[PDB]
Amino acid sequence: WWVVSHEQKLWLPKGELPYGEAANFDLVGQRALQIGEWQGEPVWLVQQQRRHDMGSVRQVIDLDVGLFQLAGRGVQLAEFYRSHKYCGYCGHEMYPSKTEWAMLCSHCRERYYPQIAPCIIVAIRRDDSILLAQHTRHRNGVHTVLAGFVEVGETLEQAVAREVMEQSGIKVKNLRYVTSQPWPFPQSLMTAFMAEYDSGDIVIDPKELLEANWYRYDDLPLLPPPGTVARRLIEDTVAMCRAE
Amino acid sequence: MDRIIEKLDHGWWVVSHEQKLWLPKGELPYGEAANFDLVGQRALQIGEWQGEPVWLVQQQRRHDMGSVRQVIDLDVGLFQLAGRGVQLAEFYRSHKYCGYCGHEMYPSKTEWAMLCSHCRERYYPQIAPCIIVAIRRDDSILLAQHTRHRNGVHTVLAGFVEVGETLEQAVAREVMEQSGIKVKNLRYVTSQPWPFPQSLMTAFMAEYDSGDIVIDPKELLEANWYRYDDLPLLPPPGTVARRLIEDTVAMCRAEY
Ligand SMILES: [Zn+2]
Ligand SMILES: [Zn+2]
Repeated sequence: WWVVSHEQKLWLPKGELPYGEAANFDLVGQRALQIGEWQGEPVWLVQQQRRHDMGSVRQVIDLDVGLFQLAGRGVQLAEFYRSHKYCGYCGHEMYPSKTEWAMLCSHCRERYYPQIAPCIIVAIRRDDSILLAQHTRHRNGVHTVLAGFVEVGETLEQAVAREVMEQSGIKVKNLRYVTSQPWPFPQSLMTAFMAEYDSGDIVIDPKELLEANWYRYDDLPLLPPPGTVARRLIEDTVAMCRAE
Repeated sequence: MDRIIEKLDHGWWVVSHEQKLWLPKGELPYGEAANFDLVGQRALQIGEWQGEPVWLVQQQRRHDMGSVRQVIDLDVGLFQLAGRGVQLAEFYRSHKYCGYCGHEMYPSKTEWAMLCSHCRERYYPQIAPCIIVAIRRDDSILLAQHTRHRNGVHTVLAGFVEVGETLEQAVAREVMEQSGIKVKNLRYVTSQPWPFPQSLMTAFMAEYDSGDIVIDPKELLEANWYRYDDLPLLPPPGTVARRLIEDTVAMCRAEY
């Protein structure tokens, strides 16, 4: 597998992740780093830009989960190296380590390691209903649960409460951890919670959400596809709402 | 809040540099800026505690710069804010120049981020997810003594989460690598930001399933099962490690 990546995009001839060999992809004489293995065969990363067919990681989301994770990991690793061409501490140019995935500074002892951004996702239940919302940046017509990034100095539970307050203005109680899941393109670790309505009315921040409302277990809108963590949280919340 | 300290400013003062903070007499400064020679310095409000603002000052003092571990006896909420200041100061120092283009960066005033004057790129503080698990075998708890620090404290197992790994996978891999044990009934309990240097601890409880205790002499001196009511020296209150131990003990007390 050949993952040719640049500026958070990857080369996708015809929408396909390159597979086969370098002679047919103009990788002859270029540098490549083996980043993984899928179906018993190596997966390669090439830091090179292409005149046409460069594409985002979302386009290859329909692929095998192992292969999708590996392709996005390569994109993140190429972006990691791009993000630390210069050392943040002193400004001098850096170079990649030959022993581990990291950047070393030519001038000072400091170094960088790939960032995993911890984040939360939470389904809020109010009696017979669940809070679902559409996003302003991703106006795909799908109603889903709330999510956000964990900040320095807060717990996963504090991140949930803050993000719900910022995005919808609701106070929640009885947080319950369900599961967790690694997302490759932006590298991050999402943790899944369930929550119960405590108090407050829906006030949305338009710069994050297009709309939000309480939807009854017997009246659900367009939901995330089965197999996603968001849909699992919704299905577990709805099962409980139906049961109660 | 980002501004220069005046004459009438007061609160909690986190003066931090190179993973340390100023702890005169081992205490977290509290009071008027005039009493700490902070008037005229740049400070960032990083939170507030019981109605008083908590300020971050990026400054190295000649003396009494130590680890935030020394104020672990403060209230958890305040300790979290003290750790936030230390982590934020290290994050700002690490992003003086933009990694993508080399140009000087400036702090965002709407969020904890560094923005580039020349580029469109930005950076957010790096937080390393970690798992910590208390393993229970009937009326006993697994406690381990670290070779790296011979402090006599016995504690639970912990490790960094690897790339492309779930929290549950990390617990299974870390427990197997450290002790050679397989666990069952894994249950998440809580999380704690641990600024040593920038970890986010996720706390689990688990029960012994199978496997023999096989440890690395280079990393652990010993690992033994201790009965819930007869435990050895433990890590002090304020650590999520102690919370897992106490919650495990409480479960044993309820069942036995
Ligand atoms: Zn440097
Ligand atoms: Zn830049």
